[PDB]
Amino acid sequence: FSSRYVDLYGGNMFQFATLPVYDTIKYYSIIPHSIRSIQSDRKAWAAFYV
Amino acid sequence: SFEAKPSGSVVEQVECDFSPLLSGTPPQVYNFKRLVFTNCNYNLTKL
Repeated sequence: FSSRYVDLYGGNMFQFATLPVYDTIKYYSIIPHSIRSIQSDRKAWAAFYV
Repeated sequence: SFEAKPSGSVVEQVECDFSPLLSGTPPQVYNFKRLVFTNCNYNLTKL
């Protein structure tokens, strides 16, 4: 479900995609991404909250 | 009391392909395989 697909301002959750996975998932990982940039390029980064 | 008479039923109608279901190797019952269909016309009579 993504709020951006329907109303970004509303924040309401509307399904945008369906994933055909029928396997039970017992674990997840978050924020493994990293930025490669020079010192001038570095800027404050927004964060994701679970 | 009197009741109205039903008439002019309104049905709103893209034919989803069923070829993957009838093609390839069916997986075992533990590996159950299903295809999700939404917003698509169906031909159960052909199957």
